[PDB]
Amino acid sequence: SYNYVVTAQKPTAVNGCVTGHFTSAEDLNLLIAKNTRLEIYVVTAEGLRPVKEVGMYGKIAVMELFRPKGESKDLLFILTAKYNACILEYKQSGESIDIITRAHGNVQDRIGRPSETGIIGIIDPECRMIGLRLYDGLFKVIPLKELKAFNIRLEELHVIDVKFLYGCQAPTICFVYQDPQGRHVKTYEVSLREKEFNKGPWKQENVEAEASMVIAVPEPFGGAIIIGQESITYHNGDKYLAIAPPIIKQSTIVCHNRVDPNGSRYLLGDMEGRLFMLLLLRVELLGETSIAECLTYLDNGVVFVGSRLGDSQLVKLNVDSNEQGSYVVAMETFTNLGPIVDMCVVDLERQGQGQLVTCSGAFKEGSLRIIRNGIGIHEHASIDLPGIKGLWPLRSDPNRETDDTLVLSFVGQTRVLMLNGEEVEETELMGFVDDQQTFFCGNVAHQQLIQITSASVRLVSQEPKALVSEWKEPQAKNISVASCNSSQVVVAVGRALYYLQIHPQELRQISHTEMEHEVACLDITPLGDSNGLSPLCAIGLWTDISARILKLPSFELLHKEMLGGEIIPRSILMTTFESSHYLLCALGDGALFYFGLNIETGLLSDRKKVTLGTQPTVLRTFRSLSTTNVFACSDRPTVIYSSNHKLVFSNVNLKEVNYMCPLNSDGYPDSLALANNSTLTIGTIDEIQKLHIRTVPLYESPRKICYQEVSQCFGVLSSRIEVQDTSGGTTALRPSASTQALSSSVSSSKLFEEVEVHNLLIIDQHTFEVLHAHQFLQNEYALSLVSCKLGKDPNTYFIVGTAMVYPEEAEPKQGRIVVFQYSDGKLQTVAEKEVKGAVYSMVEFNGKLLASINSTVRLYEWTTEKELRTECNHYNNIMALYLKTKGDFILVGDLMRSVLLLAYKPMEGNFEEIARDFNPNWMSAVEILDDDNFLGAENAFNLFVCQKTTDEERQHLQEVGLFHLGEFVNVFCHGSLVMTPTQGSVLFGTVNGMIGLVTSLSESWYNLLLDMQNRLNKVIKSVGKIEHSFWRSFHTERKTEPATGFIDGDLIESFLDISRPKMQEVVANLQKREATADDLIKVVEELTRIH
Amino acid sequence: MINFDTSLPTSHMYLGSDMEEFHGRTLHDDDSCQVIPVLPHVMVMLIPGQTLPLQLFHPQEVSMVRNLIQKDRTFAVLAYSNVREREAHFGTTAEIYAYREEQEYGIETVKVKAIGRQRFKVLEIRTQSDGIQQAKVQILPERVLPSTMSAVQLQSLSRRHIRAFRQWWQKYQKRKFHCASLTSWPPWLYSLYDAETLMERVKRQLHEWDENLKDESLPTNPIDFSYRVAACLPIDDALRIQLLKIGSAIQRLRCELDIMNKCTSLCCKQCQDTEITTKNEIFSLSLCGPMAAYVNPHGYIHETLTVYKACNLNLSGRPSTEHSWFPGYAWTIAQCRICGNHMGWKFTATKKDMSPQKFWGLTRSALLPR
Ligand SMILES: Nc1cccc2c1C(=O)N([C@H]1CCC(=O)NC1=O)C2=O
Ligand SMILES: [Zn+2]
Repeated sequence: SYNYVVTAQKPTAVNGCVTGHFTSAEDLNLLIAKNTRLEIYVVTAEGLRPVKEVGMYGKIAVMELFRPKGESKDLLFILTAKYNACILEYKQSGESIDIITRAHGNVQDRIGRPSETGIIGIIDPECRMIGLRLYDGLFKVIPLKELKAFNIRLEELHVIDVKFLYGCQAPTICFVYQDPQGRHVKTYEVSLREKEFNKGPWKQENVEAEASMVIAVPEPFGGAIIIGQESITYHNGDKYLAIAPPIIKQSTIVCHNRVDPNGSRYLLGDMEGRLFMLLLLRVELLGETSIAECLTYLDNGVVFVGSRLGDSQLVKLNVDSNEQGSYVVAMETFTNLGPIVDMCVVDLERQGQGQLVTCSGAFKEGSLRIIRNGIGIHEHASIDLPGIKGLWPLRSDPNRETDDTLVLSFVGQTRVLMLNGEEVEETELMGFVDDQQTFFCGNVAHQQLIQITSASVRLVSQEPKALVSEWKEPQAKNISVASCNSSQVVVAVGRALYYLQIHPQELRQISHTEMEHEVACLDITPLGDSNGLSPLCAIGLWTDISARILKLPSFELLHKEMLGGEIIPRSILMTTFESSHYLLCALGDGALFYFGLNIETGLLSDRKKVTLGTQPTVLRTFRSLSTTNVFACSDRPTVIYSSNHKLVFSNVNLKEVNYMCPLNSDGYPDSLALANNSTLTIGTIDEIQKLHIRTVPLYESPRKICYQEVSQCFGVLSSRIEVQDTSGGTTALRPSASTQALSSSVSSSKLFEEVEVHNLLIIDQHTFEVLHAHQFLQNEYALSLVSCKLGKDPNTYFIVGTAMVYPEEAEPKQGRIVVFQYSDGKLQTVAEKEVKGAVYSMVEFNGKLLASINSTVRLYEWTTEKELRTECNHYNNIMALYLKTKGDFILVGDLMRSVLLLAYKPMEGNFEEIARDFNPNWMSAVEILDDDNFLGAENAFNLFVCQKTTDEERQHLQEVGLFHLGEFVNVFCHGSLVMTPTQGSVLFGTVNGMIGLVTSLSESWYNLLLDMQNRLNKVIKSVGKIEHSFWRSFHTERKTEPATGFIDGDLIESFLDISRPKMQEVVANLQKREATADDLIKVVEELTRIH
Repeated sequence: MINFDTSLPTSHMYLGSDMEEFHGRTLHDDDSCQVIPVLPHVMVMLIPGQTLPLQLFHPQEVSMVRNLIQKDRTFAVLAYSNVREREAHFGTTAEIYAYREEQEYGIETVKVKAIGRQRFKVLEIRTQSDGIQQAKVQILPERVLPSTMSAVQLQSLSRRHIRAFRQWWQKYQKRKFHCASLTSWPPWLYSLYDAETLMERVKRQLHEWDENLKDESLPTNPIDFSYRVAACLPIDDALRIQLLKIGSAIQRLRCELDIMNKCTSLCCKQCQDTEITTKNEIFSLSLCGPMAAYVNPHGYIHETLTVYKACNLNLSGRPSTEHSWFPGYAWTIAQCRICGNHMGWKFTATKKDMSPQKFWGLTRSALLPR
């Protein structure tokens, strides 16, 4: 087996964030770490300015800015989880932006135990060094080219937190540490000139038993602020100030930030999303935010809440409290899918069009996320007008800036609609003809309007509406093709072309030409800083099938591209994306050619072909969020946009669009008028991006998810934290999904401070409303969930596997398997089977129920009497956490990678142990790929693939795939978000909100791409200069082995992004059979279509 | 309460004091291949960290070890799958730590004290003309895994360090495994794989056996801890090999807890249904646990389990103090009442003031936890 792995969605969760002056010493910057990604911004004061996004060959652990003495801007230090260290400088020269490495090296030690409190990366205030706490009993020092490092024997093994002390003659580090006596704060002076530690400026003062963080406070204060569970204490030798506020007792303070540069105010954040102000000691609760991983104070009053459990935020710290009393007000919300704890692919809306519903976030940030490929439209009006052949917006009032008129074209007719606010009405625009089909009309030069029909070119004045000019072909012939801007008109009469200028009360005929063949399409869009006057005319011709760039007024040929074929070009368009000029040309077969266009020479370069639909594509230009795009109307409506000076094509979620135009009226602002075969719809376009994310906040923890088609609803296992009230039970913390159910129910017992309450939610696949919530038993922990049909029975049942969890018990002694029927908007309990353990996993096994009970694996038969009956059992000696199946072939998994394969013998009515493998490593997920292979997630963010004459050979599984992903996979799922080169499709959901895709490749296709990877890596410049081979190397604390049987799709996809001479370099002598760059463009393009 | 010195058995005083002590440690690289000698008359399974006492008198064995002292000091102890057809696929290396040569009765004799070091995978057993065998072996590495939460937590929550202490353990679970909410498994599931947790669960049983136990005597490291506990569980040979195969201290502790919980009655291996003692009668009279390996005057190693009460036993002959493994106690031969199988011995105090006044030394080869 040979597999291909690619990122469908980048990590969303925020790992860290900083503020400084990285770009220029003027611009205030916000650097956000999204694991393998680094987003760089400027504080707009009126928003957030997105400057650059750089990917990396490592997981960011440390990220801290610094300015050592004289510097034009800031230097950034980054340390990866694989101990890759680098200093990065920003470099900008026009539209070309590049992150530059200043120093780099691997700081990892040959020996040592990686510390329990994680990697700690501190920096001296004077920029004299880098302090790293990666291993217990050592303090690594990097004095800030090859990042030369050295260790110091740090006596106190268990360091909680550490910071570099401000205002010190000799650099000092203050650290909270624990020993058998207690937990104490200590100081040490780090000497570079002696390469050792010497006694700190002050005594080892005893701190809180649960002291968690050291906050180095700047001058004139100095010293440190130790934070604990109940207390906040300050130390400066002989200076002490111990405070114990009750307001911070509920939750532990997890993060902080400096508000005043002197150190008078600090932001504090707990695990429950409460925001505090530590004033200089006094603490005041500001308000509620998302559960902050990191906090950042920027500009005046605005705060960045970097959340890993929920959507990240921009919030305002007001001086005056609102009616509720909150000094915190939310401005902007940033979608975070992480953590994806479970997911499923469901054909909601259209069949073939797969959607991904995830169990995202945790606690109050718990949500459902629906991820669908393609941009959507928000319908505000819908009108029955079949057979629209054209759409144009008009401003019938020159004094108004908004479109108040919509002009429609039909077979041989023209209808005019007026927009009186939200009211669309049929009218007749004076001067315009209704008995002729329109090819163009719009607002033109000198407060006039134009209408180009099959018969003439009509020029109408706006005050009053009347015909001021009219142009016709001299032999009264019909206009075949027409193009018009604000000052110019170019019309075709078969082979003839005519160039007109729009003057006051005059349509002036400037020039004319005869073409080699019949004219098919025309475009005279003015590009660049051309004040509504285009010196270029784009033209598509019949028979020769050519795209030609002509000069105005001469009609001189500048360029002639031979598109090739028997299919005539239907639509032609000149456009500008990210200041780069392009020529788009659509053929009658739905194929689209797109070239870059030189405005001066007329040269069409970088020919690229894309298959959009089956029908001829119509290209219309529209504006969205102050950015120019192109709507490609066909049976697969598409938006053509620019991302990193490369054209992107995202699908529209509409069956088909024939024609469209942008409408900006008083009633429909910044809208899109779309037309298909039967109706006209006015609406608003979504975010112009590849995927769309619908958020269904639950305000509790979603754990598991499955889908029942026969019920048109999803089954969701969820849990809510409740506190022990001064009554015989518990009370909620806030309203959540399980509390606010349409219809509620609870489990009836038949089996013998903060509590977790478990529920089975029922959610409608359209509205996403909690139709029903079934609360489980007290102390009953719901683990597994499956929506299937069992035995001879034709009813689909929602089945749940539970465990009775008690603090005294370590391994659940009890559990249930509960069969539910969802009828009449209420769950009816069909069967309740009590088992002697935890039901970690359940799977529908060929009309039977396969379910794990602790170590044992059970097969249940569903009788006519409607109750599960024990068939056969397999006692494993290994916990049956993972239970996956395909036919009579069963996979059994342990959290320690102990896999064993079972087979159900039908005639024997027993289980047979095919093969086993026991190689301890933490395993987070597993999925069967095919008959002989299976995929899994292994410790240190890796992926693996195990495969299947002698018995001591056949009874043993072999590890064929090893790959360092850089992500923690919680779920694998068979499905696709897309409507052959590769075999199969498995999607995966991670902790960081990253979604990925795994597909199989052929032996030679794998070798082709592997060879290509080695060649790409010689061309591609790596951020921080990390070797890709090293990054992808299967890594553990023990061994680091190169990646095997896996292709980095993300690396393969960057071939389409490298320079064209660099593509030539990569493909040169690549291959035995030879490979053209054109062959490799098609192969790589084909692979981008899987996601 | 017990007044016997629990340290006394571990020193093997019967072997005699005044032994040449060796300090220097030899350790082979992981997965590395080695050719180690095998002592022909050793038939016991040795767990790493376990003390193996020997009394060698066969000339070929005496010369073997005498030469072994001049170098490596390590030999191979084979974990026989079938002791009759002398088949072994696994084993443990034994390093001599105490050594003494004597000459008596026309023979040259040597008494050694070795310790288990490294488990291995048998690749080929070659035999020498003198009788003693060599073994081409592959050193099996000890697999150490990080915290279950180590990978998932690369965040702010990192710096949350680990009667009435019952609530500490609950606060510990809630805290250490808080990040389980980012994963697809509960904190109570991660506990089932936590070394500290699994160890405190074992330490619970160890304190039921040694009522006078001080935690300082126990190893802190789960690697040394899983092995110490492995060596004092009175289990059958098939189950013992299964335990020796285990690479992880976690998989080992989990195994030991399962054995400990399912263990109830200890019967006579021969008649199988005759109950001799129960889990409740086991107690640690030695620091190395309730069960330990000792040598008789003829070099035969008996792994003996200390229990207070035994049931279907018949004694024969009068007590003796000759070569006693528990100084201050006399032994008398004990056999199964039903079949006559030699089950071990009854130990009785030689002084009126001693506590326990009597106990039972049962050999594990005679027992069956059935
Ligand atoms: N003197 C002999 C002679 C033959 C067999 C044994 C002994 C002997 O002393 N032990 C045990 C009895 C119990 C003991 O404490 N130490 C031993 O060596 C034997 O199996
Ligand atoms: Zn018997």
